[PDB]
Amino acid sequence: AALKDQLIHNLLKEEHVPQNKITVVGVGAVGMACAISILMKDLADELALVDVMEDKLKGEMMDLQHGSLFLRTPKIVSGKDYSVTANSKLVIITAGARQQEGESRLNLVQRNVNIFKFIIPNVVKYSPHCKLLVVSNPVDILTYVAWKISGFPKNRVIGSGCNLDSARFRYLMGERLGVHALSCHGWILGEHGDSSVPVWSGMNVAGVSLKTLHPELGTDADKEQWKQVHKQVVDSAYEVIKLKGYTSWAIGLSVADLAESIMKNLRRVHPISTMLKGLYGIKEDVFLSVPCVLGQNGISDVVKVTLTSEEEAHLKKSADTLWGIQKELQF
Amino acid sequence: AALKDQLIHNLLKEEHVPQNKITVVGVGAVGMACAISILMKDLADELALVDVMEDKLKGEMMDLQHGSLFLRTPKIVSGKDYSVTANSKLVIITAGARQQEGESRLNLVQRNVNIFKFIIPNVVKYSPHCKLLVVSNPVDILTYVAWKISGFPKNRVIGSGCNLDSARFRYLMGERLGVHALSCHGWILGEHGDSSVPVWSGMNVAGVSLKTLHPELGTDADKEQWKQVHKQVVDSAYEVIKLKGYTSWAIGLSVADLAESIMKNLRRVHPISTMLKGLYGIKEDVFLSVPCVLGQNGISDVVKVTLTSEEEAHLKKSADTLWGIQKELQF
Amino acid sequence: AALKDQLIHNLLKEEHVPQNKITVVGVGAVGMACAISILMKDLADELALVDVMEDKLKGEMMDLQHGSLFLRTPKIVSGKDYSVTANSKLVIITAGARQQEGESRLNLVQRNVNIFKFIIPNVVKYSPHCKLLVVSNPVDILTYVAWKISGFPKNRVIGSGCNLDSARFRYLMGERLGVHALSCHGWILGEHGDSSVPVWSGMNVAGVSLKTLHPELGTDADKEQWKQVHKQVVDSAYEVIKLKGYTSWAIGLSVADLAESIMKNLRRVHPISTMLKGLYGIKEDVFLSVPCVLGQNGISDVVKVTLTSEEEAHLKKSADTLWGIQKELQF
Amino acid sequence: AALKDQLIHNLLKEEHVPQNKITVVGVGAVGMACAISILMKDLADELALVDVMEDKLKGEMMDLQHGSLFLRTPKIVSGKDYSVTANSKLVIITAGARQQEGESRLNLVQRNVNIFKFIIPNVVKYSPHCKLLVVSNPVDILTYVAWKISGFPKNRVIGSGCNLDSARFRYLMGERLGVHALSCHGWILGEHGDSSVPVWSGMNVAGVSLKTLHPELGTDADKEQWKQVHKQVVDSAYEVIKLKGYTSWAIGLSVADLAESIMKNLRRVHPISTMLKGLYGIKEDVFLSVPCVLGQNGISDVVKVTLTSEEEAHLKKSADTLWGIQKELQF
Repeated sequence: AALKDQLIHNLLKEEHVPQNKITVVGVGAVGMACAISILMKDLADELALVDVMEDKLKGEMMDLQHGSLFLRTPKIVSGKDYSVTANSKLVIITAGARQQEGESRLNLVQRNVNIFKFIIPNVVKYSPHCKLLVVSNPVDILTYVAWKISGFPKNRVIGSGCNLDSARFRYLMGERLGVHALSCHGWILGEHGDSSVPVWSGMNVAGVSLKTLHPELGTDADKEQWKQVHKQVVDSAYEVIKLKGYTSWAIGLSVADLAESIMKNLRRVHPISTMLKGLYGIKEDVFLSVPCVLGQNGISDVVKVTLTSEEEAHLKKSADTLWGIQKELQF
Repeated sequence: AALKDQLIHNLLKEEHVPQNKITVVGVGAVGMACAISILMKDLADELALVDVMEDKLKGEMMDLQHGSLFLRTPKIVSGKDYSVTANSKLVIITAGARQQEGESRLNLVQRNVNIFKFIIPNVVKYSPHCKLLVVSNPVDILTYVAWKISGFPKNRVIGSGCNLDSARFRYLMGERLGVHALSCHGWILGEHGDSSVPVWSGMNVAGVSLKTLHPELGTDADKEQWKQVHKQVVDSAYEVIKLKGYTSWAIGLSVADLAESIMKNLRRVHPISTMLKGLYGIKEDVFLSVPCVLGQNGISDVVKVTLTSEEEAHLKKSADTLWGIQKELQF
Repeated sequence: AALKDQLIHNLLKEEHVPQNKITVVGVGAVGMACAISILMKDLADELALVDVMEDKLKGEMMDLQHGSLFLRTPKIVSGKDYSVTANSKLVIITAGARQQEGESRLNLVQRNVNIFKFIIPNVVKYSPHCKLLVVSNPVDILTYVAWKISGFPKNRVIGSGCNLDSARFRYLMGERLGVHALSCHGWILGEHGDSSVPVWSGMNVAGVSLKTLHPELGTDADKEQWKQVHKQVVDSAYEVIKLKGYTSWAIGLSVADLAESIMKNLRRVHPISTMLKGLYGIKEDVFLSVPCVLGQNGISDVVKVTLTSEEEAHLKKSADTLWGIQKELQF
Repeated sequence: AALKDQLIHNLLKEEHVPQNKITVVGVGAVGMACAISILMKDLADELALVDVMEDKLKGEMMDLQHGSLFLRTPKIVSGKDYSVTANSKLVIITAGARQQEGESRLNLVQRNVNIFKFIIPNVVKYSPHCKLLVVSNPVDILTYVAWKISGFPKNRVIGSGCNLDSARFRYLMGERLGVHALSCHGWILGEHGDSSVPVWSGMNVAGVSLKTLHPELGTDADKEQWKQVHKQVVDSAYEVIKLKGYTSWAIGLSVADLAESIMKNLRRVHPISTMLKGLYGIKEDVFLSVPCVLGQNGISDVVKVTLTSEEEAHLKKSADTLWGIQKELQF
């Protein structure tokens, strides 16, 4: 009688346990940009979305599903119940608290802790073996928060950190020199924000050190003002937010690049945030960006970058500031 | 010497004539979804954005530019002046008023006609040889308006039409039958809107006609309610608008599918908006969706679908409705 | 004080188990076209090659490895010992004996059976959960042979069957009609070779049945001679071998498309060879091509195409011939 | 009442000039690896193949065409007559007699010059505005020969040079250090062959100079013997040929990466051979590999690498050797 049975003879029943699943938590502009970038790079065989507002969540799921003909990811699901996230290889956290006028730094972080106390145990319950990738800001502190609540080993808790900062730096270098960002090399490390560290000694094109060629590179009194290129990077989100209200596209592409290294076990090096105690002279439980080898087991190795005394002092001062906030948090 | 001159020896003075340029008009949610999809499919060597609000326009340009490292489109430009659009191969028009929750796309015509009076002459002035792809609603009427204003031959003026309607239909078919939309075949023709026509005789999997297998298909007297699948297609935009306020992702992917056929000269068949005088008993200059062969010179051929008496009458009345609106337009 | 230890601090020891591994058995021209096509479509995180000629095998492995910079498959391995194939999701069999001057079909099949008696138990020992895709000719008999030796359930033993035949048919359709093969639809079923069945009733563009428009379609006295298009398909490998010595590129692309459906769980429909007992009027353990739903567990469903008396009789005639040979084989 | 005319209504007569056409000259194993890699990267809207053997040419064309369903390059053509190559943007030269140990290098130059005296003028007749990419060996001499015969400006005549050599080097670096070749950086410059120059000062991971970390790098007294990695690179082609008879896959992927930079105007930096008179201390009309900015107008800029006195002297000795051969050629 039924059309499906007249057309199709079934040979095998339903044991659907996903094999290459990714979850995005939060369907704000950042989360949806991560989602569309992951879908157009064929990184997952199932995509799950979760957030607390049911109507926008279902509408975003339906909008993506209606494009299925043009994609190669056959299952897209969503819900406020974290059961929809079960058996994920990778869970990307973009949700957080909305900022309030006149609230202190410590109060903002604690409000995000209170949200993570609900999100993280739910994630761990349904995907006990996943990798966690935290994007929510302030990212170095909130990556620590996810690590603390989850109980996961440090190799499986990753912060997006300075990955986009470095991409922006390479684009701006490329604009100045007349070359693609792919062929400009340079690293921004440390705390994601106003105190990140541009490692001038490593900037190069085709292996030619820009500092040896132009020795005053990175000093304020440089007639070409290369120090203001780093200031442009730290101010980039501020300028884009003032023009269009928020940033989305670039972080979505940077996050999908990280997901590609994880899902395909590439062991590429990225400037991302990892638990740094015992390395680079740090003695507290803080997360900072260094060049990390990224693959299917998360962060397996760290590159030991040679830093000047000025550069080391910036990192150590960031570690002190982060721990000062973290030791006052209520878990 | 400058650092650039110490590092790089220039051998050639170049003139910037782009060879595969695409312009998106409008940086609303639809326009930006078209932009990110075209960028992630490597369809252009230069992308230009144009709209009337300068701050929002510059912010979106900067956000995309910040993702350059992850892309293979080396030049992204923008501006309110249409000189930034010069020498485009393809110009995609997405600006205009969008439907409220439960509003007919036909209720937008007077507002969007007035906007097209400014846009189309500016586009034609700076890219006299481009193809025009209209996405703004009502898309069938606005493609006619663009054709009249531009003076272009009809093969170069295309509406996105029912490409998305048919993609939605194939997705819903696949969900009912347990197969990917790629392997479900079926066509929605006519108005992109409430009077679209589902061609039941062409619906098939692996060449097996579903109507011959299940003769009740498409009638009210069908226990399985397949006629309601077309109603789901007609209601799709309304349901997503009710949940998130607008639609974006699916139309962006549908538009990128059309741009791929044009830029790569594929000569694939799509259900898109074209001038159908002389067809199905129509003697006025109305545009609506039929299956069209799409390539680098636009629409070169149309497939002549066999319709039932009921299907053809439904096309003819919808064409009369569109003409009733068109003949009263002032531009 | 090794350079690797000065540069990199190890944080994690790892016993690496790959998650999306593919093996190609046989590094002849067919096997290597499959390998390059799979590598350029980013379907696997590890590729293994196996063959009996040690030097040629190592040379092909090294040549592919030296392109790693341009790929996203981080590990390529090879060896005569099947331990290099352990934990594969998908194993593709292209090895076998070539047809001899003055030899029966029972004796050519037996020479290939003896090859499969060594290969298949080795594959099963190291990848007990894999799907098997047999490409070696005669493909329908050798897929039966692989199934019998492996002990696998029928859903995990797949023959490439008529998949390329149908792609060639769609290309030739497109050449005659002036449209891309993507927009021409048609199915070749049954036994891969001179006795395959072109299903004239399912051929269409945009859902328009060519048979209804052109009732002579599929008859000998057809002024347009469409039956000769099927004859061109069955002769194609023959014509290419006479021109260049062998065929490879098209089959490599066809096999990678099947691998994509499996690895991404797409549930697309393909005309491939499956154990057909109990369906289409067949009563014995034979494999023939029908439209099959293909995903991460292999063939889960079969489409039941409505066939004419003549069409059904062709399939029954093929099953009788195949079973007659199979019962004479020495396992 | 032909089927095509009942099915399709023509609206536009054919006048077709392709917009992104590529020609490959030579359908040996190298030429065909370039062809399949270019096809699987969607770089062209038309691909032409040309060579002197008509049967093999037609067989390779047919094999590729039969895979059209799986590709997005809609037109593939071939012939011995160079009219089939008309209006190419990029023409890739792979034909010639192959380098063989024991066969005089000076005699091979003479044999391949005469082949180019036939090929180059035929290419330029039909594509007067193309870029030339020379892959045939000896590559630095034959790029000069193509430049003299065509009369093209030097930016439009490019040799594949040391591009693959450097890719091989990065793979071998990655195997030693435990990271992907993408994250290992290093440059092989100069004359392609036994006298190429590995630039130890530019080798780095994440901007960390290996030479500063390990000052004996590249010296005979290096306990890890990294000089033997450069020897591995120069010997790689010969070792692969000894194992499987020829080399093809890696060069195909390397050539397709250069083709991507040209067709998409990327302005990425590659170590490829360019006319370097006036730079690096060279005064004669010679081509050697240096880091070159590559885009839609060929090579527009050159990076000036800081070299040691010994490295600088090696490049001069290579230039003297090349001009000694070139000074006796007649065009």
